[PDB]
Amino acid sequence: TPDIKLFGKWSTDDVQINDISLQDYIAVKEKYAKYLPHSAGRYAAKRFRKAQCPIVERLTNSMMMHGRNNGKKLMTVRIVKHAFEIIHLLTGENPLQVLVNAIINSGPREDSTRIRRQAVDVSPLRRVNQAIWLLCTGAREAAFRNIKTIAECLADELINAAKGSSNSYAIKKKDELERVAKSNR
Amino acid sequence: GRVRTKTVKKAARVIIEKYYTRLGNDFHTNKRVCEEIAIIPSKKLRNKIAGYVTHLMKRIQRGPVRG
Amino acid sequence: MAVQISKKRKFVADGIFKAELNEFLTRELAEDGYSGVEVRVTPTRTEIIILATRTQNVLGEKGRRIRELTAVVQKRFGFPEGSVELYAEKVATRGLCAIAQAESLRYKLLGGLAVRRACYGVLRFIMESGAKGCEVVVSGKLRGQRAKSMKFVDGLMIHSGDPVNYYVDTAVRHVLLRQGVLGIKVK
Amino acid sequence: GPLQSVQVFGRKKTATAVAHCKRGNGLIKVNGRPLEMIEPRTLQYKLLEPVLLLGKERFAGVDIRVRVKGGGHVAQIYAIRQSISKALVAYYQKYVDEASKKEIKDILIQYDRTLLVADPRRCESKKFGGPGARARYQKSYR
Amino acid sequence: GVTVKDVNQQEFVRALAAFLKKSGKLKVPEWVDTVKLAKHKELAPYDENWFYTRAASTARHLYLRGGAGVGSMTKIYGGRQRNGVMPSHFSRGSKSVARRVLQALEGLKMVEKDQDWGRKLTPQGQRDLDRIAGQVAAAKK
Amino acid sequence: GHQQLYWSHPRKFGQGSRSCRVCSNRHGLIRKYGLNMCRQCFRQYAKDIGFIKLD
Amino acid sequence: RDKLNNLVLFDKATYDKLCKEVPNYKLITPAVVSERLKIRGSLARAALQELLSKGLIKLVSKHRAQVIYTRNTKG
Amino acid sequence: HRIRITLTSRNVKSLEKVCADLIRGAKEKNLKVKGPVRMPTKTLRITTRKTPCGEGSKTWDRFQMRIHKRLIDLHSPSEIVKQITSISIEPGVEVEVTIA
RNA sequence: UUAAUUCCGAUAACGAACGAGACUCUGGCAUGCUAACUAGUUACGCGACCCCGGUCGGCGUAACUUCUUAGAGGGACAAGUGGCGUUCAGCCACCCGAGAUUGAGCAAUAACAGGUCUGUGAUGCCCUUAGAUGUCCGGGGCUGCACGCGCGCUACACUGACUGGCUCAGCGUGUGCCUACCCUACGCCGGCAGGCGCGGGUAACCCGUUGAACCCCAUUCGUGAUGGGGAUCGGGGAUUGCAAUUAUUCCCCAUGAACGAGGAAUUCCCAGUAAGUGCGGGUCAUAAGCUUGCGUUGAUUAAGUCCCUGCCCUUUGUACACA
Ligand SMILES: [Zn+2]
Repeated sequence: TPDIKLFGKWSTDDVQINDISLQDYIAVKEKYAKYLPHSAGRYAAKRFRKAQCPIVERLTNSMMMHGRNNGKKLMTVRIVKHAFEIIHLLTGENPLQVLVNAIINSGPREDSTRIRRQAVDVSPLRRVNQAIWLLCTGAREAAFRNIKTIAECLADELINAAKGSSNSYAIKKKDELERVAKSNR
Repeated sequence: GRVRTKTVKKAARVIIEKYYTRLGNDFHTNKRVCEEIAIIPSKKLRNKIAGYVTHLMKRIQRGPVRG
Repeated sequence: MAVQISKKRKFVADGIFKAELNEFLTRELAEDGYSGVEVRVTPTRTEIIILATRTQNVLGEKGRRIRELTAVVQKRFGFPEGSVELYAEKVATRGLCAIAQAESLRYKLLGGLAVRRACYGVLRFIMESGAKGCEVVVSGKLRGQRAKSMKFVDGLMIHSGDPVNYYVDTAVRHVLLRQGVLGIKVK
Repeated sequence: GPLQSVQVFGRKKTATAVAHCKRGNGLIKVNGRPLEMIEPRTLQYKLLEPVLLLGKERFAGVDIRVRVKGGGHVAQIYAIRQSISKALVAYYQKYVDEASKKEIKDILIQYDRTLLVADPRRCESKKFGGPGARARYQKSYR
Repeated sequence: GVTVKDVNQQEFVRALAAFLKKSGKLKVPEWVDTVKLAKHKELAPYDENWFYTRAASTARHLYLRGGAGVGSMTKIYGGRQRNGVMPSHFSRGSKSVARRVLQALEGLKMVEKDQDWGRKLTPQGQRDLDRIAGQVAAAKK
Repeated sequence: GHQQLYWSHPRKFGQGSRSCRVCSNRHGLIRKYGLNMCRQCFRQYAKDIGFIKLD
Repeated sequence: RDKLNNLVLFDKATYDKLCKEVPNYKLITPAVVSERLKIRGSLARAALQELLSKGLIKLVSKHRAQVIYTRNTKG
Repeated sequence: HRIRITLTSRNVKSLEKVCADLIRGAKEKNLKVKGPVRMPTKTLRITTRKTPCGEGSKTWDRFQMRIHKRLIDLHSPSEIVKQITSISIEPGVEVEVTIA
């Protein structure tokens, strides 16, 4: 039916975004309501074309790195599909709301750089991209020489990011970079 | 960098100064007029000349042209 | 062909045949005013036309050298008797022809003539005939040990582009003295 | 009634497909098989995206025969997805009235362009002096 | 009715292998236990009755695309020829095991030899393929 | 005599069998389409055969 | 340095724990089950097939590599 | 009666002019003729070196070569077809007459 | 202002060309034209099967160019709207539209004490000139090894290791000129290697309708220098050429190390891009860790600048002078 669209088993509704800053860049609502996040490409033409790509497709594409994982999109979509099942059985609430809260919590605002060190703020799109890269890097670093799988590690990182007790890799690096930027200012 | 060239600029002003009567603001009108009066070897050069002729017609409709 | 060889190799063999047929007549008829040959293939008759400047020099004595060249084509490549025929035609507008002026200048500079005056005379002759532009590059040594690349360029001359390959006419000649070998690039 | 034959090709890449429309009962087939044994099962809903938006009423009279050649697998999926969509648009365009065709087209315009219009994305040729098209070899110094 | 193209081919080969195990007259030798499938493969197959799976696959391939010899059978049995430190290539399958599969299926009364090579499937065997397709449809329904 | 040692090594393979027909060098020989011609003279008389650099 | 003594077969206390606590926990995933019970992956999968033959687990999404099972339902 | 004349050429417009002249001659001589069946062309890429010695940067040539194929199907006696093929020959187009 | 001495403009300058622009080949689409029994499509009828209808790359012949192939042309131009800028050259966002940047070739003047005599019966000088620096046969060497680097290939695993099932490409190539050397189809012998006679093709016919790799699905394993790695080594069995050991090449079994994600330093590139992973051509009696094209899946970041390494002009003292 065209009235409701179930992403696997999850509708578009029951998604509340608190931050008005990240809601303008995240464009998964009201336009990109899909069943599967698979696509061909061309989301990097304009300067701000990259924000029009949905965050589920970004989470799909950002996993495949380091040579051997290239060409495993059909692998990682099924991995994220199992990861929703791992998140929902332990949390109970909406995994989309958990992921939105994780993106709200894991935002590194200020960061120093060598130009003395100039501690300045970054873009909200840069915060979203940094959060996605840090969570994918933490999942890839955790799932190495271990029986625990990609979906289980990604689910544990998203649950720790939603909890916010300095356990997740993205939350830990966000607090560390804000500590360094608070120090050298 | 879509700059109209000197081979377009030497031709288009002479074409408008000669056949100023048989012109129009529309692109498809004077695109076929330039095919009649001039001998242009290629379609890309023909379209560049016709676009610069329409731009000169817009300059005429706005005001006086110095050149 | 009776054994019916492949058409992919047939055009390669025909290109080698045309290359050898051009190169042998270029090496042989060079002292008698050679420009080129033209061939239109007909069944059982190989009609070749040597488009030559001096038609009197290529015959020798009532077409004796032509009858020798027919025997050359018959013996070397292999053809039946009467399968090939030659026709001589005079080269028109030889002033703009770059190879015809080059073969005229080469023997004069080999025997003896002024260096600058011959080049200016040929340039004045082709500009009177109606050549658009000319380029004469003479390399090699000139009355010494160190080489010296000469240049005589005037008029309109385009270099790049796609239709320039049939616009201009390029000639490369190599004169062989007893001391050294020099090269002339006529354009 | 008469044989309403509509043959529309779908081309996005090397994988091509030809959709043939007909009147009668509703049975969509791709060389004589439905869309239920597709490997992988992850992209089961991707070919049902034009099915679920229109509904079961629109596919009652429409039955489509698809022949497929070339390409890969997911390229064949996008090829048949574009081909049956353009054949369905041509079927509602040519025979029945234009108002229902516009009502169906207003759904397909808002959702995706890939259903209607293909993009010129092909493989660029490999250049000499590198492992790929853009990348070069490592320069040897000293 | 149903057809074998409407039947999913993942469970169809297992159901036909179960039917050939119910038959059990398809000339199984004793060197199947010690043989390796091809030179690009590394070790022996895991399951012990791996002749009947190849027989079921040969039956459905001769049903769908008839007129095939040794090369069309060695083309489907292929993989990465991992030689070692050298870069890998593609290697064809073995010839004799596919020839013994063809001899066993020719000894069984389900095929018939065709001119210019090949083993086409007889109208008696087409009825059996339709009945086992109905059996798989009744099993899944 | 020397004619016994002349025809002793067979010339039935590789560059011992075939060579260039212009420079007679064992370098840059194309066996494809029956050329048997070195690459320098091929680039020289490449236009007279029919090859041309378009793209 | 470090070597985790993973068990090969069942024991009495591990069998009593698998009979008692496994229907009480919510998520049953084989890596976490092997990590808690200190057992090999083959025995961890075989215990899941034993629970599937017994009939006290619920199948959510089965696969060759990564299985997902739960306990008995509440509502 | 079934004649399959194959026309091979490197040039495009000369081959088109020859086959169009044959079709327009068949219309004047009032015989049954099919249209020009356009067979696909063939390509030959040659990659060689520029420098005779092995010094400097590695160059790579791109020599291209093309060849085409057309055919004209006929249903006519051979005495009419020989009179057509005797007239207006050129060294560009090569004719292969086959009667089967 | 742009990739551009590409244009407005200032005017002791006006008027031209070279390079670029411009021009050629290829791609994105034109259900409007012509054509196809060595490309097909839709149906008619026959045969097989299931229970009035469906299936068939099983067969014979009626319409057609909707797929393929390719002669001819078109459109795409900043044309339309809104902003910046002398309101000039022009620039940016947006609607509609197969595309609001496909790639390559040709590439001005001037020069190197840059390379090539070891490509050349292109060539000057010197030497050799018979016991020859020429020509021919049997071997050796070109591979060699305390050491330092250059170009490449595969692993250090759980994202993985093993076994089957399932499902797709386009470049190509090929019956002889001396000359033997070509693609292989099919039924068999054998675990593989390899062998026996046999039909098709001078090619949109034959290989072939290229069931290629990754992929997805279903079994076995579980943190162990490990089932990953096959570096190292032994025995046997075959093809190639007259002739292989220092292993030409292929097949079977056994041997199971270094390697726990890498220090200083450094190379390439910015959308079907890197990357994973294959297949043709050349080298080919035997011949891919080389090179070039053809395919499949498919990301992160960026729409700025001279801080760092180069190159190109400028003002000017002129220890920079056939420079
Ligand atoms: Zn040479």
